[PDB]
Amino acid sequence: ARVTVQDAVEKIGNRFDLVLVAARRARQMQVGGKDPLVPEENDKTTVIALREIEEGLINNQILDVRERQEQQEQEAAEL
Amino acid sequence: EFDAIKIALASPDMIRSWSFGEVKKPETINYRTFKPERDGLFCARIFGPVKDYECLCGKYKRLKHRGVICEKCGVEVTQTKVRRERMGHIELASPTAHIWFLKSLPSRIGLLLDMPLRDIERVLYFESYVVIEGGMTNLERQQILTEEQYLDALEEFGDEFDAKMGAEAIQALLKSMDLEQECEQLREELNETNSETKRKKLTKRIKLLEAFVQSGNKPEWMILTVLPVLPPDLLNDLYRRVINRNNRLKRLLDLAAPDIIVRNEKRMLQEAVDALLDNGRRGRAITGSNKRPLKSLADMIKGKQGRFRQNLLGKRVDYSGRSVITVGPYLRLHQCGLPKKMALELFKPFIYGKLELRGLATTIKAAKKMVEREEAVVWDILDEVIREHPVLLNRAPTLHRLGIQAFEPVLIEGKAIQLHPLVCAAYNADFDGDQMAVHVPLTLEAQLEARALMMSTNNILSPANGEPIIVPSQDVVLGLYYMTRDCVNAKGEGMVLTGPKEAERLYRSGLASLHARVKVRITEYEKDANGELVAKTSLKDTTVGRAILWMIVPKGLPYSIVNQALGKKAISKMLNTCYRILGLKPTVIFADQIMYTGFAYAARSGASVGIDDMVIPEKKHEIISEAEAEVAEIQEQFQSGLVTAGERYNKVIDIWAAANDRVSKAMMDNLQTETVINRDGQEEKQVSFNSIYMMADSGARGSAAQIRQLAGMRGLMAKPDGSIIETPITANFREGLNVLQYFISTHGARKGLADTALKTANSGYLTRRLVDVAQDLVVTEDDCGTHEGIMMTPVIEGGDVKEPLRDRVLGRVTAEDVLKPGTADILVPRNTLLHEQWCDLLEENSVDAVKVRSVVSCDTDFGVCAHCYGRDLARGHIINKGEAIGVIAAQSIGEPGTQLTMRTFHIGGAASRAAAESSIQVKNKGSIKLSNVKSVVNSSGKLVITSRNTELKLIDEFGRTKESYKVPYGAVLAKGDGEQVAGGETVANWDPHTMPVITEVSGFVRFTDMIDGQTITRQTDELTGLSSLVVLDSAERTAGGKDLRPALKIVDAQGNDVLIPGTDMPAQYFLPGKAIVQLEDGVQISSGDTLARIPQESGGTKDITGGLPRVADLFEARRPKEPAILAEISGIVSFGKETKGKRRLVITPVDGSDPYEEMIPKWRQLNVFEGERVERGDVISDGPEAPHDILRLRGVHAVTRYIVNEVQDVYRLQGVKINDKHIEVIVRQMLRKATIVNAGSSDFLEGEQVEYSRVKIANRELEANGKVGATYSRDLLGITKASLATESFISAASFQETTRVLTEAAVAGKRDELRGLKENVIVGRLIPAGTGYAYHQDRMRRR
Amino acid sequence: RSPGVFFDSDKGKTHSSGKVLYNARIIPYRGSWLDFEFDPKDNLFVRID
Amino acid sequence: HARSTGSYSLVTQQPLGGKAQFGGQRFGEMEVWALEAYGAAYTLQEMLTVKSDDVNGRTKMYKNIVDGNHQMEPGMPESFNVLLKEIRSLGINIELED
RNA sequence: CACAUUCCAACCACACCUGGCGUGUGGC
DNA sequence: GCCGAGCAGCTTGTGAGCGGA
DNA sequence: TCCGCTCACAATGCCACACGCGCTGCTCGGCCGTAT
Ligand SMILES: [Mg+2]
Ligand SMILES: [Zn+2]
Ligand SMILES: [Zn+2]
Repeated sequence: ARVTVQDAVEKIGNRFDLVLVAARRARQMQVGGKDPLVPEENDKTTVIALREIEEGLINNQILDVRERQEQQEQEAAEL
Repeated sequence: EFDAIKIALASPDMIRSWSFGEVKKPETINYRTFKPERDGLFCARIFGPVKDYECLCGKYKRLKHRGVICEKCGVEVTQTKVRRERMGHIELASPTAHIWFLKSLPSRIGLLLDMPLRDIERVLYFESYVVIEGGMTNLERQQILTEEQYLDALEEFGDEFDAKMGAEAIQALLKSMDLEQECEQLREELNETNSETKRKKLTKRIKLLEAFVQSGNKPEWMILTVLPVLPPDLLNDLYRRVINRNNRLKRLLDLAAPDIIVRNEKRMLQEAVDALLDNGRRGRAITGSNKRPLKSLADMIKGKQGRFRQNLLGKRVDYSGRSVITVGPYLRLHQCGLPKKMALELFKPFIYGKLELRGLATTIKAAKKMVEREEAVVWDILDEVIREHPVLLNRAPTLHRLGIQAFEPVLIEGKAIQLHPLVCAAYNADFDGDQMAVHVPLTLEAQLEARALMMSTNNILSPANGEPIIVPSQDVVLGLYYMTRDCVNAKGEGMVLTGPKEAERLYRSGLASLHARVKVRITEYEKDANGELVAKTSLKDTTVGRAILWMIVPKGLPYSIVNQALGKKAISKMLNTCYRILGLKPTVIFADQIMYTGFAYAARSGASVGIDDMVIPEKKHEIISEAEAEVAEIQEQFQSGLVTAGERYNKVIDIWAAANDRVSKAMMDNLQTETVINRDGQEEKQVSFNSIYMMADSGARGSAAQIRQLAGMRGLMAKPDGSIIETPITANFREGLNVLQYFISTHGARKGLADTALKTANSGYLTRRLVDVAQDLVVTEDDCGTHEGIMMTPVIEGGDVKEPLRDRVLGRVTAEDVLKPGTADILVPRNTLLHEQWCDLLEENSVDAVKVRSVVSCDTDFGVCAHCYGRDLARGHIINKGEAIGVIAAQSIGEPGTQLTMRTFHIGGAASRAAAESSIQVKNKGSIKLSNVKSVVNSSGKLVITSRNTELKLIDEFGRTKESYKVPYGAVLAKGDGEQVAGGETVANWDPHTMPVITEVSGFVRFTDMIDGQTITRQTDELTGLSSLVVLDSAERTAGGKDLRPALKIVDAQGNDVLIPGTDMPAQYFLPGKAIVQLEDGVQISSGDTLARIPQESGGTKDITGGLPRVADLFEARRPKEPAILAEISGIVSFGKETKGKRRLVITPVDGSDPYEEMIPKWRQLNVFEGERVERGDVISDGPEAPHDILRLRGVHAVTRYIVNEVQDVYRLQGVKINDKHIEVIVRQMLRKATIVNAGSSDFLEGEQVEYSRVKIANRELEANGKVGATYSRDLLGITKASLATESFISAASFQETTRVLTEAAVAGKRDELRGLKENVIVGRLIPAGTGYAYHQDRMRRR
Repeated sequence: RSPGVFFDSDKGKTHSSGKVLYNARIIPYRGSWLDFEFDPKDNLFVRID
Repeated sequence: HARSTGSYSLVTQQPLGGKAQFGGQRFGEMEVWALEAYGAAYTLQEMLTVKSDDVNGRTKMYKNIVDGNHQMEPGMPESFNVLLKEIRSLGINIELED
């Protein structure tokens, strides 16, 4: 149950890229099957995405470097 | 995945090779058989197999024979979807060009090959076909002939003279036409010709042909060398008839038929292709059955039946519920209620997925059975699936952004949708039976978006104004007003407490009353300079209700905000301060708790109005008797023969108005008083405790006029003519209204009801227009990086302060750095965002005007930058890039149109219009500034004004102007320049009945260049006696006096020509036609006094400013009836030949000849004389103006300033607050097109209305060079025309005039970047405005 | 409208002339209408259906 | 009146109205403009084509939803291809880009 | 010799009819 | 002369005249 | 001979009617349905 996201607007430049990176994170988490890093409350993926965006441990650049390193390590394991 | 679309002619060979397979067989379908018709209309090699991975014959269905066709079928085993996407060709018999290229206004075939429309038609149609390959003949290579001349020339030229007809004729003509030579010839002819009509025709022709020869087009490419066939899923029988005619030709042409037979055959095939192109534009009206024609690629693509307009923009959507609303007061603000059945039905696949994810239901059938059975176990699944899945509430009429909002649903009973009370005011949805809809995002991205942007908590500031749209409604504010309204004597009078919890205990225990002044202890938190809150304890002396309310407000706000009566304005400003100081996060919960406490205490209050709750004034009957006695005395005076009907009518009207005002004031005074209570004394009269006063004064639901009509007399009612009847309603609602009283009441009320209905039915059209005119822009660039702007000042025109500075500038970035009155002070530097503290600094610095940014000053092409737009108006920060500010602007403009009365009585000159009362009066004291200073001390020591554009402003005790007043044309002012005169008195005067000719210097005057009986007559005055000479006009004069223009030569005391100080030219006062001369020649004319009262009309009034059609015309920029004409060129004005139907006039400046000619109707007078060398752009005829001349003669900032001022005047007359950014961007979109006035070294000429940003980016390349770029001139036009003149054809095609605009678009041949919004809705692509915009940029980084 | 004759006046700023025009309309119970109308000029004109 | 997923008209592959049957609610142009005033490019695309236009998209979307895949298919409409081809077959080149 | 299109133990394939709408003509 | 189908009995703007000196 | 001025559409725009989406007999115009 998320009621206020004003601090998220304070964190990211605007709401467009905010909801874009939130959608990418939710796609990589829910239909991606990966693991989160924030304690949940038996909820959906949207509100935990908003929570981990509000904290600051996940953003555009962090998602970019994470997916890049994942692709690199997958290519390395592929040999 | 698409870039800007474009539409033109290109590569018919690739158009051919794009599809495969022939359909020459004229037979429709071999329905009797079931083998693949290799050439039939419903073939396979053109489209595909009948079904997916199945042959057409039905003899093979597996995936083993796939790879080779059958023995005699030819079906390649594949998917059937390609049938909906693959095409072929109808085998042709004669290459046709077009028929739809003829009625395009003008034709698109003749106007490209120097041939008239009728000639091209009679070539393609059997009237007179063209001769080609003449031979030794003396005919031109591209000259058309007729049948008779082709026959008589066939004798002198037997076989060398030939001719073709229709399709192949036009094919050979366009093939043998080398347009580049024709284009060069046309350009040379244009450079040689000198005319107007031929010039315009030839420049349109040369532009239309240059745009074709520059693009990848060709003349022969216009010929439909190959005609593709339409798949069966989508005209079918039409091209069946076409191929039937083709087969008839091939069976009647391959036999070497005579030329006439093959001519008829190819012309019939041409007519068939013309049928294919259009059914009605060719000249034939086919029918399908019982006089029912069929279509040709379209019938009417407009309205609610077309494709590109209706079904690709508006249609039905599934997963949408619709129900009624009801007040849910217990639910939180962010959430809303939802019925059990609605949530169960609108989420059946969500329930299916949640059940299949677990072991409750594996297969889909069992899951559906369990869901439809509605077991008690599935309820937890439905509860979990809606725990964090918000939905969208939608009101049926959506005018602004908040028409659709996001809410977290909670499951409840009843088929009604519970709604939060604090949001219905934003929805404009009362609970009288309003039905609303609910939608589901259905997508993870869509769910995240709805939770992020359209969330209820994320939308509290109105998109129009920064004020909170979540303002409390009547119930909560009434409860709070009752709670904080302190009395004089109650339980616990003057006791002492130590905490608000003690007050709550005392109240809920029944020991002390609710409202009673007591000493309590409050621990408040003052906001530190940083993000901290310093705590301080203080013993306040306030009522118990305020201490109760203190438990709800957060620690940030001080105690002084709650120490009031808490009216509607008070609680709204309290919420505003809470949002401004504490941000957005705690404001939501604060408002929720405020509503909770308001409801609770309004319930515990017991507010109710009864019969004895509206006291009737005792002196009301006395006042009414005195008023009726006075009007009876006035009527007897009129009947005695002392006054006329008009003045006695006005007297009765004002007497009744004064009596109504007095009785209403008496009632209002009697309401508050008489509530005397004993608080340890005898008499302690205070604010009344009456219920109706608590409901009215609190501003909750009742207003002053309503309670006035309820308690006191109703007032004055009028007929639809607006004339107030002489019989006022002398009763009130508490008493019984007489029959005639209620009759007049409903007579006046039905008009208002019908006006409201018609206006709420009409506002949708204007809203749609305002949406479509300014929807093609999005905020793309961050900062355009410019220096231009507009000068903003507090609106002081007329009254003291109509609109202050702060509210007009807060919300943007100053274009130029604001300079404090102290020199070299940059406390507000360039490119700075504004805040409440910032505007506070601007006000304390006594800043008069500020150069603020604007959307027009943003030089970014195809879009506006966020840095020069302003704030968000919904989030308290700088606006970002991407959002469609144009759409929100159109919404915020068209939303409050529901408060615009069309025309009830507002005409502008309702009370009176006279220029005798033009004496200027003022209130404040300070400096006096004068613009257009022409003030001369006359021989009588007074000060006379010798100008019209002179305006008198009052600079205050700090430096700012507060009052502005216009002086009439040649007025008299007792004051002067810089005279520190007090306020409260009139110091001017003027004559409305005429226009004096007051002088500036002394001396004599004589009838120089005058004569009686030729241009002047002999008339005497019937009031004084002296003869009043009448200078004739162009109407009542003969031929011998047409060449004479009399005047008055001002001379000195001796009688010689005056020597004007400053110049060397004498100044005589010219007397135009129809003039009155009273002070005749040879008299001592005192300086600064009326001499010749030239007549002029002073009773014209047609103002409709207080009406919606006024705003409609302002947005359309339509020409008014009598436009206020302006002077095109400066200098002197010379009158020449007249009576050419009307009067004519010439103007010539000092730095040029007189190429400007104008005409003036004889019923419109002039403003200035001939001897006045006036400046261009000055007023000539008083009245309504036209924005075209304003823009083209005063600049860009002046016209938009006038437009914004007028629309703000209208909206403040209707009591509507609207920020100026929306009207700014609208007026900016209005003049998106401009015209060239000097070709220069560019590639275009002055006869081409080129878009402003396009001609600007054309200058971007010439900026590096020394060649002059262009000479643009902005010319605003109708928003309907500006929308039709859109660079994008996709947005234009679906717009109105679908037939015209579709023709003009699909025959243009141009490129459109679809850098807008409507095209994306057409194709269905993601709009480049919201979350997709950056996404688009996300796919624009690499490529 | 009761079958008979009526007299209408085009008042206001109609026809962009500032002059009220006058037209008499005759309408039967069932049949062909009739109108005698004025103009900015002093020429009276007739209209049928 | 609420409708999850039902029949479609014969001439139009779009949902029907009427409370007496299994019908949805009409999406008028005013709410189009209201939604365009906000962001919600994805949400608008869903409301327009995935929910009403793409006959294979809504089925594929339902299939993705019932197995937990809460991801939309872009699914460029077939009718867009139909109109593009009619424009090309009109004798006017479909000068699309990107 | 050659293409090859097969008479098809649990069970995936054999699921649904319908509304209000539309055509043409005329009007400014 | 033989078969198949339609028809009946029942407000903003512009191109093109039309005067208009 | 170009320039005002206005009318017939062209088409925002809706509206009205005839009817058809599931009448039948008559009268004028064009008729050869697997290695068809
Ligand atoms: Mg209502
Ligand atoms: Zn086969
Ligand atoms: Zn800018």
